[PDB]
Order: sequence, then structure tokens, then C-alpha cells
Amino acid sequence: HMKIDILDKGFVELVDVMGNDLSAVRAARVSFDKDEERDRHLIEYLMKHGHETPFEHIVFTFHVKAPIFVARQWFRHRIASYNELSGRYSKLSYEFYIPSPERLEGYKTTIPPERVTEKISEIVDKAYRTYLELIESGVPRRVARIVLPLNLYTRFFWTVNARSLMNFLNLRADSHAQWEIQQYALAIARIFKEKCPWTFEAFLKYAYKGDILKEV
Amino acid sequence: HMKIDILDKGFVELVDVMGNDLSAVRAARVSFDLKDEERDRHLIEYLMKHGHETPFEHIVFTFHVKAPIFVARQWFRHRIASYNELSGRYSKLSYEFYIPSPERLEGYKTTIPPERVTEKISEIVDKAYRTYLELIESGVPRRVARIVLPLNLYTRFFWTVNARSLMNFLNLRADSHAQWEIQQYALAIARIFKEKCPWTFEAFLKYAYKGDILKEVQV
Amino acid sequence: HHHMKIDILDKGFVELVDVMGNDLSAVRAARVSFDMGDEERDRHLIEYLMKHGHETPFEHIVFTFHVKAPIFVARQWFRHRIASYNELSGRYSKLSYEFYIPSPERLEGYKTTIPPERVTEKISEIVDKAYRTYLELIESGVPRRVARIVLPLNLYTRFFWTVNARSLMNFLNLRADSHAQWEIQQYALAIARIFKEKCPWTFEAFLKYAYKGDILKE
Amino acid sequence: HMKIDILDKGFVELVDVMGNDLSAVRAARVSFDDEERDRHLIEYLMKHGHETPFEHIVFTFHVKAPIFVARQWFRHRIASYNELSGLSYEFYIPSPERLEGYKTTIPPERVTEKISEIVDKAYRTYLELIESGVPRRVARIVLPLNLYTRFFWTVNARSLMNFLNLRADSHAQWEIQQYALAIARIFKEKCPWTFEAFLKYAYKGDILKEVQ
Ligand SMILES: Cc1cc2nc3c(=O)[nH]c(=O)nc-3n(C[C@H](O)[C@H](O)[C@H](O)COP(=O)(O)OP(=O)(O)OC[C@H]3O[C@@H](n4cnc5c(N)ncnc54)[C@H](O)[C@@H]3O)c2cc1C
Ligand SMILES: Cc1cc2nc3c(=O)[nH]c(=O)nc-3n(C[C@H](O)[C@H](O)[C@H](O)COP(=O)(O)OP(=O)(O)OC[C@H]3O[C@@H](n4cnc5c(N)ncnc54)[C@H](O)[C@@H]3O)c2cc1C
Ligand SMILES: Cc1cc2nc3c(=O)[nH]c(=O)nc-3n(C[C@H](O)[C@H](O)[C@H](O)COP(=O)(O)OP(=O)(O)OC[C@H]3O[C@@H](n4cnc5c(N)ncnc54)[C@H](O)[C@@H]3O)c2cc1C
Repeated sequence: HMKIDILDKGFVELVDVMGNDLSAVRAARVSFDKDEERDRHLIEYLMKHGHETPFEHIVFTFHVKAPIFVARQWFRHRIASYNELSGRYSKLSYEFYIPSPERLEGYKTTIPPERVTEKISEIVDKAYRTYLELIESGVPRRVARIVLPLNLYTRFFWTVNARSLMNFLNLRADSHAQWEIQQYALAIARIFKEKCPWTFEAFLKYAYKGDILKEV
Repeated sequence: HMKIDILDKGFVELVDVMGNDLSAVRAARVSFDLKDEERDRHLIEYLMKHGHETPFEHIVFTFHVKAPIFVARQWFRHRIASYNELSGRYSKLSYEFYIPSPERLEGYKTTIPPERVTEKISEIVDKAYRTYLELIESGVPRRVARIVLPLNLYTRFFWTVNARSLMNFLNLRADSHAQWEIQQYALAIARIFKEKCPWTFEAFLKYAYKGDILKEVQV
Repeated sequence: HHHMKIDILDKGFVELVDVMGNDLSAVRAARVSFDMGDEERDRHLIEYLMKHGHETPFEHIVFTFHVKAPIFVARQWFRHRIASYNELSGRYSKLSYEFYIPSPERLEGYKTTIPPERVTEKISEIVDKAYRTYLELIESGVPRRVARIVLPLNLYTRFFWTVNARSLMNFLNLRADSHAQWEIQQYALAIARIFKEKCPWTFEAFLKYAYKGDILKE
Repeated sequence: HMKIDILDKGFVELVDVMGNDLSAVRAARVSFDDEERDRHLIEYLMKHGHETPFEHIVFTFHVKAPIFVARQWFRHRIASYNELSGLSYEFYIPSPERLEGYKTTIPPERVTEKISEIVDKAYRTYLELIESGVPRRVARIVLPLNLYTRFFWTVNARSLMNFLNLRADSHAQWEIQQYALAIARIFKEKCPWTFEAFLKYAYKGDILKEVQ
């Protein structure tokens, strides 16, 4: 019931979550068996001192639709669990990330922004037409797809604990990461903030090393 | 809800769980939806049969475990998991020790009665603890004084572990090669696992589990 | 001195950069000792560890590889999380643009409605068009990080991969198999070849007791 | 093998090392191919948080340490461990000077003696139980936490630096601090440039900045 559209056809969707701020408090105290302000104080204490292991007992599963070039950076985060859509279990669709002209406003190019978009669209169509021609002629899908561009969309499930999510955000929710992964990072951050507000607030306050979460 | 007493003062308690069997099915398909039970059960078996283990990483457990240090050290060898042990600058410590029952000790041919061995362990534990307390009342900080305490001191921890890594744990620990004490804990972890993810556990036993005991000892 | 290089596909390769240890590193680890090789007894322990799934000692043998592979290969490769990766960026060295074009013979096998040579040619033409589009966008002032999204998945990349023998055996179980894509198998055959050269007892034990694929036995 | 003695019977010893500072440089450039240029890149990587190249430097240590120390140590998950299975029996007895600092009600030499006495009683009880036919992995449970153990530890430089951030610090117990200083000494000998860069840019502990 929480879904954020990203880019032209992408999204981040929350699938499941185990626990909440109090799950890191329980883990830190090692107690299954109310005081809101002392609980927050502890969450703040854990964050400013680098006792990050309690945040490992807060887990999220997201469903992400993202271009391959985004997914390749994302998948470098080893301390998480990934499953990528494979034709073997469910149907594949072929969709592509076409940047908006606004996205290239910033840079001062020889060719109008809209012409850049159009050239990217053109390649997508030619590459996808060639892929289909190869399929129809008997080249297996696994071989034919190597002509498709890096802006082809993929989907995956990503299960990650809050600790690893904070590291993800430190590296990706930053103005040095490419813009496409920043947008996904912002969405990940919003969901995390909704489910674990005290942890998120303590994170921004003490640990967060980036910039874009302190603006937008 | 779920708590199982283990040994003389130990337990395994379920704190939380994310997902169920269908969490693995949804991860393998990569969709968050048109349920079909026979279809979804076949898929679980399929995955386990052909070693496609990764979808099982999207089921996650947190357990609260009370166990002796010698058990905890064997346990903490499982690195693909999250641990938090009671310290406690955060909460209060108490001092209880595991004393094997005479029944635990019969089967061994010893030169003295099993109960005598119980008595001797109890006595040395009592002396060690008394010395500890003695050192504390003298001004010796706890972190120093505690090094005289024996390996059968109970500790507590939270353990967050996904179902794949939990299956690896059970392969190693729910098995007659493991020490009897950690076997007991692994049987309790297996019962909770089965209760929460019955189809995966059944598929695990049928296709993947390399230990002996779970296919003999119910639950 | 450790150095080996095996050429893979048209332009790819797998190059051995360094190795820590040898078969006896696993024996030393298992015994917590400095034994140096009693050969009967050390080999028997290697088989023993391998047979019974006691693989932790094999973690103390470590390889660093330099791999040049198409992006579609590197993506499946990088799914192996218990390992260390560093991929070529332009911040520290020269970026090159080369692409994997399969051969006719690779495309025989399948009963295609056009000759395999024409399939190869069609792939070359669309790759060429994408690349020229990439270069035209760069010349127009488009940042490389944006322009590059039109490049296809057969673009070669390079990376360093550091990985322990245990995780490498798991890599070979999954990738050295007649179900993996052919290009994947080729790379897994080169990794295997080096592993065998450097840890022959571990490798032979792996084949006998633990190896789950089919192509390494061939 | 570089071997440093720690505590009364402990040690850290280097078993093997893969690479050196240049391994991180090669990893960063992704190339199997000028000393100050290379030192500059090391500092750059560390300064800008590009730590992954330091994962391609690997060490194997042989450590003899008390169990209370080994438990803290084994908490570091991004490493490979093999512990001695089956054995010898030695115990760490804190020196008097270790126990000076706090006002105690008895002299620190007495406290040391009290530790030693209870250690001997416990070990004596362990030996009687084995003598009686009690299996060793049951009998051993009466032995105290200051029993020494031995393990091999294979760890990369990046994870080594996280371990030093946490253990080579005034907040860790004095004993693991001693082992961390020794691990640091060896790391610095084998990777002087990575280690200097680490202190100057990434290291969040205190003691390594003033304990040479
Ligand atoms: C300024 C900068 C420039 C970069 N340039 C490049 C480049 O050119 N090429 C390139 O490939 N990458 C580069 N990177 C790294 C790139 O960002 C990776 O995609 C990403 O950093 C992987 O992040 P991680 O290892 O922190 O996360 P994860 O893989 O999730 O690991 C999480 C944390 O666990 C620890 N960890 C996990 N596994 C290990 C392990 N095996 N050994 C030691 N510690 C471990 C680390 O401490 C890490 O902080 C660069 C990073 C930065 C910050
Ligand atoms: C002064 C001090 C006081 C302490 N007090 C306590 C206490 O009260 N209770 C207690 O249990 N422990 C305590 N510890 C131990 C501490 O909590 C850590 O378990 C230990 O220091 C290992 O740290 P690590 O998790 O960074 O190292 P590793 O386990 O090697 O991990 C290294 C890096 O990998 C990443 N990583 C690895 N695995 C995961 C994962 N599963 N999820 C997310 N990220 C991961 C992290 O980013 C981390 O930086 C204490 C330690 C110190 C030094
Ligand atoms: C009967 C028995 C006897 C034992 N005897 C000894 C002994 O004498 N000495 C001793 O030290 N220990 C001993 N152990 C502990 C044992 O060696 C393992 O450390 C423990 O069982 C954890 O198993 P694991 O590494 O598979 O689990 P985890 O550590 O959770 O790992 C799960 C899986 O993830 C992967 N993985 C995680 N980290 C790495 C890594 N760095 N490299 C490669 N793969 C990785 C592996 O594929 C592994 O199977 C014993 C255990 C048992 C059950």
C-alpha cells in the first residue's frame, strides 16, 4: 500500500517490514517485555555512538522497478538479499527508461534537450526491433537480449536491514551519485522514514554523511 | 506466544517474524500479488529441490535465546545473521549456570556416580561465583572480575536470521555430530520454523536437510 | 610468481593477479598449525574436510582475478555476494569501448531462419549504431553517465575480483553447469582452470565430493 | 613470522599476507600494471571513502587469546575463523598493575592471587572429571573464561580497519585493546601507506593516534 513512482516507468513499492523503532530498542536491551521519551533517547544514544547492530533487527522487503544501469549500482550492496525477475517463473515485459528533456537541462548541449531524448528513444526502438527479429528467426532469448540497451527496465525484490539501508542511503542519497539512483534513494528514504521515524531522525541527525536528505 | 524452555534455565523465544512461505513464492516470481495453493506449494518444493535458495532469504525471524556461553560460542560462529548480546550498560545482568542432570551423564562409563559429577560441577560453580562476588565487593570492576566465571554461565541474545541461513544452522546443529546441548536448541528453532513456514520446512526436510535428527524426532 | 591469463570470447579474459596460500593453507587452518607438507595425511585431511562439508578451512585460500567480460556476464557474476569487486571507472584510468559479438559457430546449434553469419552481422550493426549514437551524444555535450544508457549489454567491462576458495567452489557449482548461459560457462571454465593449477588437491577433492555441476568433469 | 606477545601467555602471529599497498592501487585502477603517485592515490581513496580497493589486501593471523577476548573478537563477521578443536590448558592471570587504578579494599597482588587460586581449583576439578571418565566437552564447562584458545583469522584490510576502529579504542576492554595494537603493528609494517592514510582519514578510535 506504499508505492512511489520513479523516473518514467519505474517504482519502489514496500512489500513487507518486520518491526519498527522499538525493535532496535528491544534488541539493544535484549528484552521481549511504556515510555516513549526514554525509548527515543536510547535510539538517539545508539546512533551517535555507532552502536549500529541493534538496527539490524529492523528488516524491509521492497519491490523495485529500475533500469539496468541503476540496478547494477544498487546490486553492489552485498549485505542484503536480491531476487531478479526471470522469465523462468513469471512473464517478462520490455520497457525502457527515456530521460525527460528537463533531466538534461542543466547541461549546455549542441543539440536541444528534446533531440537527446528522441535519439535515446530511436536506439531503443531499433535495438528492440532487432531483438524481436532475432527471436523470430530462432536465436534464443538469452542470446538475443545482449543487443538491448542498459536503460531496459528490470524488477527485483530487495530485503535489507535498517543498518544496511542506512549505509545504502549514505552512498546513494547524495548529490554525487547519478541522478537516477538519487531518486530511488529518496524513495527508499521516504518509506524508511514512514516506518521508523525515530531511527530516521536520529540517522539524519548523527550518522548521515550525504546531503540530499537535508534538502528535499 | 512461542517460548520453549531448553536445558535447566535456557529458552528459545520467538520475538518476530517477517513473512511466511508465500514470501518466498512472491520473491521468486518478483511480484507482490492471484494466490493458488497447489501451485505455490509446488513452487516451494521446486526451489528447494533444484537449490534455488535465494527466495528463502526473504523470510526473516528474530529469536530471543537464553543459553550457556559454551553453547553461545558455537552458535555465534554462524556469521550470516545479526546478534545482540546482553551487556548490560543497557539492562541488568543476572548469574545462572548450566548444571547437567545426572540423566545427561549416564551412558558414559565413569568411575564415579553420575550424581557425584553433578555435585562436583555445582560445587566448583558455587566457588567461582563466590570469588567473583568477593572481587566485586572489593572494588574490582565487573569486566575484570567475571573472567573467573565458568563457561556454563548463561547469557542472552537476540538473533535475527533469514530462513536460508536458518536452514544452514539446522543442517549443522540439528545433527548427532553437534554437541547434545546445541542439538536441543536447534530442535526448538526447528519447531518454531516449522510452525511459521510449514511448507518450506517440509521441503527442506525432503530435499535439502543433511542432518539426521529432524527426520526422526517429530517437530 | 603467480600470473596466468586465459582468453575468453572474442576480446575477454580472466587473469590471475595474486593468490594467498595453497592446499596446505587449508590444512594449517583446520589444525591451527604450521605444517608444511606427511603428504598422505595432508591429502587425506583435504578429502576429509571436503566430504563432510567442513569448508571453513578453504576460506583461508584466497585469489585475486582481473576479469574482462561483457556487462551481461558481469551482472550474473556480481550476484556472488561473498567476495570483493572493483570495477573499472574513468576516474582512475582509461575507459575503452569494445563489444562482444558472438561467432557464427556459437549460433549454429540453433535451427535459425537465417544463416548464422547474418545473425552475427545484425548484432554487429545494431551495436555499431548504438555506439555511434553514444559518441554523437558525448560530442553534443551530454554527460557520459547519461549518454552511456544507450549502450548494449554486450559492452565489455573490467573488474578485480578477490574471492576465497570456498566461495569460489560455490561460484563453480552455479556457473560451471550446462544450464548456465554458454558465455558464463566459458568464464567458469577459466576460473576452474586457474583454481586447479593453484590448488590441485582442493580442486580434485571438490570434483569428487562436492562439485554439483556437469561440465568440469568433461 | 612476525610474532608479538600479548598479556601473560598470549600472542598474535602473522601466518600469511596477500598483497601490499600496491594491491589496493592495482584494484582501484583495475590494471595489472612512481612511488608518490601511488601513495597519493591511497590517500585519495581513504579520504574520499572509496574503501573497496582495500578489500584486495588480505591477512591470515594466528592468535592465542583468552576466551573472553576471543568471543568479543569473533563478533567481527566479515572474516574467516578456524579455532583449535581436538589441546593445552593455560589461563590469563591479570598483573597487579592491571588492577591498580580503582580504589580496591585489598591489595592488587591479593586480587591476582585470588584469581589464580580459583583458576587452579577449577582446572583441578576439570582434571578429576576427565580422570573419572566424563567426556571432555562436558567436563570443560567448569573452566573459566580466562582459558586461552587459539584460532586462525583471515581478514581483508578494509574489515581489518573496521576491527581497529572498534577494538583499538579506550571503550573496548584493556585486553582486546592490547591485541588490537599488535594487529595494528603488523598491518602498518606490511601496508605502511594504507595504515598512515587510515589514521589520517578514516580511523575513529583514539589510542592509535598516540600509541606508536
Ligand atoms: C567516492 C567513491 C568512488 C568509488 N569509485 C568506484 C569504482 O571506480 N569502482 C567500483 O567498483 N566501485 C567504486 N566505489 C564503490 C561503489 O560505491 C560500490 O558500488 C559500493 O561502495 C559498495 O558499497 P559497500 O561495500 O559499502 O556496501 P555493502 O556491499 O552493502 O557492504 C556494507 C558494509 O559492509 C562491509 N563489507 C561488506 N562486505 C565486505 C567485505 N567482503 N570486506 C570488507 N568489508 C565488507 C563494508 O564495511 C561496507 O561498508 C566508489 C565509492 C565511493 C564512495
Ligand atoms: C566498545 C564496544 C562496546 C560493545 N557493546 C556491545 C553490546 O552491548 N552488545 C553486543 O552484542 N555487542 C557489543 N559490541 C560488539 C559490537 O556490537 C559488534 O558486534 C562488533 O564490534 C562487531 O562490529 P561490526 O558489526 O562492525 O563488524 P562485522 O560484524 O565484521 O561487520 C563489519 C561491517 O559490515 C557490515 N555488516 C556485516 N554484517 C551485517 C549485517 N548482517 N547487517 C548489516 N550490516 C552488516 C557493517 O556495516 C559493519 O561495518 C561492542 C563493541 C565495542 C567495540
Ligand atoms: C559438528 C561441528 C564441528 C565443528 N568443529 C569446529 C572446529 O574444530 N573449529 C572451528 O573453528 N569451528 C568448528 N565448527 C564451526 C564451523 O566450522 C562453522 O564455523 C559453523 O558451523 C558455521 O557454519 P557456516 O560458516 O556454514 O555458517 P555461516 O557462517 O552463517 O555461513 C553460512 C554460509 O555462508 C557462507 N559464508 C559466510 N561467510 C563466508 C566467507 N567469509 N567465505 C566464504 N563463505 C562464507 C558459506 O557458504 C556458509 O555455508 C564446527 C561446527 C559443527 C557444526
